[PDB]
Amino acid sequence: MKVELCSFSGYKIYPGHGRRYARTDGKVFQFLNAKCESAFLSKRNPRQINWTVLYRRKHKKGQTRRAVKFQRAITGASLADIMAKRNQKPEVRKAQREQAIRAAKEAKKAKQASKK
Amino acid sequence: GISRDNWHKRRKTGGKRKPYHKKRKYELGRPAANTKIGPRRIHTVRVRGGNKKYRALRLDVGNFSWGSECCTRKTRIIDVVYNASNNELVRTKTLVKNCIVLIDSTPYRQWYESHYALPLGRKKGAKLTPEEEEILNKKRSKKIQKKYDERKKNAKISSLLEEQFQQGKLLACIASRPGQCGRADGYVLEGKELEFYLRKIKARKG
Amino acid sequence: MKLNISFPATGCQKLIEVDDERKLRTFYEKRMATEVAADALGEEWKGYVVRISGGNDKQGFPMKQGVLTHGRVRLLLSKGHSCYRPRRTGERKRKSVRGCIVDANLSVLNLVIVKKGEKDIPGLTDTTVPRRLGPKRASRIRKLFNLSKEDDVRQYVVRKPLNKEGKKPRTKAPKIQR
RNA sequence: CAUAGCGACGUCGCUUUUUGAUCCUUCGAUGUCGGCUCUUCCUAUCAUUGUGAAGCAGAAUUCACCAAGCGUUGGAUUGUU
RNA sequence: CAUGGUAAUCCUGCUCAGUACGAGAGGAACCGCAGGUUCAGACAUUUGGUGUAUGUGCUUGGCUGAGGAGCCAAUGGGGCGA
RNA sequence: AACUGCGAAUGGCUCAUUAAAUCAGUUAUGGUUCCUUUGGUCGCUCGCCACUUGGAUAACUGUGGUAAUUCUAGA
RNA sequence: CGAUCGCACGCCCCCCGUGGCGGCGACGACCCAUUCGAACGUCUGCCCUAUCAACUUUCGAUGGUAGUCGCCGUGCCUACCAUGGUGACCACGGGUGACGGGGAAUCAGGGUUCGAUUCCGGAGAGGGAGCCUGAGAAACGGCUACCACAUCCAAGGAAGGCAGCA
RNA sequence: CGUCGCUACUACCGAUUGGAUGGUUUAGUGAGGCCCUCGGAUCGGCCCCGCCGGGGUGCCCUGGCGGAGCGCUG
Ligand SMILES: [Mg+2]
Ligand SMILES: [Mg+2]
Ligand SMILES: [Mg+2]
Ligand SMILES: [Mg+2]
Ligand SMILES: [Mg+2]
Ligand SMILES: [Mg+2]
Ligand SMILES: [Mg+2]
Ligand SMILES: [Mg+2]
Ligand SMILES: [Mg+2]
Ligand SMILES: [Mg+2]
Ligand SMILES: [Mg+2]
Ligand SMILES: [Mg+2]
Ligand SMILES: [Mg+2]
Ligand SMILES: [Mg+2]
Ligand SMILES: [Mg+2]
Ligand SMILES: [Mg+2]
Ligand SMILES: [Mg+2]
Ligand SMILES: [Mg+2]
Repeated sequence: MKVELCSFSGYKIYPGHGRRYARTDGKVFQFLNAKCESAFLSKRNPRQINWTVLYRRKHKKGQTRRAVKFQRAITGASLADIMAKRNQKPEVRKAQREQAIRAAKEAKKAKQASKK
Repeated sequence: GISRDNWHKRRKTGGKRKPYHKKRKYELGRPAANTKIGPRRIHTVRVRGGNKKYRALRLDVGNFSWGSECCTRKTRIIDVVYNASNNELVRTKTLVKNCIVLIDSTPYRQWYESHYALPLGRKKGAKLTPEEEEILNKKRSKKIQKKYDERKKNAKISSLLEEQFQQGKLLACIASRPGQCGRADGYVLEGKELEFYLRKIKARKG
Repeated sequence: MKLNISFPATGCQKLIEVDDERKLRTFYEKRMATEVAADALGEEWKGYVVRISGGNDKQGFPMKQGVLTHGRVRLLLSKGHSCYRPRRTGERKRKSVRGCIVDANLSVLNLVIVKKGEKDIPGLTDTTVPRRLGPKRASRIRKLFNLSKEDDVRQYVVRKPLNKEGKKPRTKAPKIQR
């Protein structure tokens, strides 16, 4: 029930089982039995050993579109403010278009009179 | 990295040259492109001056020119046949600046019936009637027929190119440098070069 | 085990301290950017789906996408991956980061709530803070107010009123571009 | 300050792990050194138990008593003891 | 149970304690605790060794027409092994 | 403040290495590249946005982790 | 084969009345030329040493042919061939208390020594090696690794380069 | 003038398969970078289409939830 260990093979090493190998370069390893340690000390890659966990995972043995937008208020323009300013579609936008056009029209005529 | 220096070589007299500096960048090298045959895969590398070199990793289509009739068409590379540099490049199917390669001959044949109005690459005919018939007859007027029949006199193809058209394949030599331009242009063999290379290919096998 | 819950549709992220292994075991052996229903950590969180967006370690090392491990490894981080901004152009540095699968040894777990459930979380799902400042491109405001064609675009700008003590009142409007 | 510890000149003993002296047994043969291994025995006790004495302050050391239960090692050189 | 045999031994560290004692330098002990040496009697959970289960892979030469399956080389060699 | 561009390949220090190597003079690149400056070239191509298109990210607001750094993450 | 940024502002109005025209720049560019260069080249020139006389060539040494690679010319590298290339006119090897030159000292003339040193060229950033960006770096007051020193640490990490001025 | 005897200093030979520090290398191991062949943790687009919607008139101009087409793709 101690802190568990996993081996060369990746198997759980229950307490009181196997051996622990510490190399001179500061690395520690633990093995479940002498087969795992004889594979490790032979410098065999456990990915090419059929019964090891790494081989099982590397060969995968055993085992949509989303887009959402939301509306938020802006400092200076609340939700009601923006939703009102985006809902002049029954011809009111064309009213603003024409009224700006005519205002710019007297501006244009005043410029045309004071230019020539 | 890979150095293209000249100070790591021995002197002419055989003496050992001591370097007076470490490896500079402008004398660098890069691993060989080793162009293969397959679907197009071209890599862009940055070179000195910020310019662009195109590495051809795999190529399959190449603009080859007939030359004798001045017909240049973009055809498909089939496979490498002979390579004067290394014998091992024909095994690995590598496109280099001088290896001669078999290509598909359909554009040249198409141009030949479209311009010369004589069958080519066929055995006995009557096999592709809806197109070969209309391009063979054409029901043309006196002037166009006067053009075609005076172009008939020089409608002579060397027996080797006739045989290769019957085989449907042309063996042609690359002229560009894939891995420097990223394309595999070249020209079609004919003349003394053609039988020279054919004798070489016959010598290497059978 | 700190929890940085953050629900983007309203903002108002808050830090949460929970200390029970049973309640937060539902997160273990899950990659980041994986959406897990956070109903385990109390009744108030029922009906909620949360997304793991990353976190930090005991030593403060952040978590990076794609590492696929539980532990700390060193990566030669170039420009624009994560967890690294170059002091000068083209600079790459070897930095230590945390793998994407989450385990016990984390300090804070940054989280994103994907979908809303049945009731409101006090201080999280209420008091909607607004995004500060609106769009600056012409088409980016035309879309936002459904403008068709050059309809009074000057007067659909998001004018920003500001008020301080010594400030004589004044509204702020941005230089629209394009 | 003879006798804590030593003891000159003399003198009385014990032991047979030294070397002798002798020639009683063995010359119709008792296999002759050392080492290895293994058991047991003696105490004239090196260490350990309990003690007495000191020129025994502590520490260490020394003399003596009951005492042989247990222990008394690993190596270089040498056939060696 | 008559009788015969018999077996445990020794050391270190901590605390006592920089204490008693001693001018100082130096420097114990009793109880207690933790472990060891030598010896003895066992035992195989684990670690190691063996390994002809001639158990299972690999492999040399050869033999069965080949594949498959095998076998011989006085235990063919070798890995792992109940 | 930050994004973007540019600069940081200059200057300064030292003389360990280096004996046809560095270097000096001469000659060539018709065997190469070249930021910037300056001068040419920029309707030479027939082929439901052009009255100007899309997306993200800074700076910024907020929540933090680490003991620490010119470290950074989530929103 | 420009979806760029400022400055003064003007002209046409028939078609009309909202469009169409325009001046000074700034940024930008594929390419060409120029400038700044840079790199490899050509010829000629260097101290001491034979108690250094024969070197080079399997692992390129000299050359040819075809390629690879490099910004390009080339054994720069590969493949296939030939057997070459340099030496008493000092090759090759070793030493240098050698960075090279312009120059300094001494001064009949000829020379002999000294040039780390402010100008030109080269190299290096503790030793090596390897790279990203960029036109230009094998850059180090840029990065990666190792080696040697060495900083902090809560021991999990993190951070180094004064042969720049002091 | 030389041997011998004494005292100094200087080198030399010398068993010790002597010792130390530099430099160049064979061989083995070999970090890291670069290139290629793979790899795909994630991030977007199309096919969305369970639908309310629809206008030139069950035939969508599409203004949102939403399944996911369980594919095409970058
Ligand atoms: Mg603008
Ligand atoms: Mg006296
Ligand atoms: Mg007698
Ligand atoms: Mg006898
Ligand atoms: Mg006898
Ligand atoms: Mg006695
Ligand atoms: Mg006994
Ligand atoms: Mg066999
Ligand atoms: Mg068989
Ligand atoms: Mg037989
Ligand atoms: Mg036999
Ligand atoms: Mg075994
Ligand atoms: Mg630039
Ligand atoms: Mg020197
Ligand atoms: Mg000088
Ligand atoms: Mg200089
Ligand atoms: Mg340098
Ligand atoms: Mg450097």
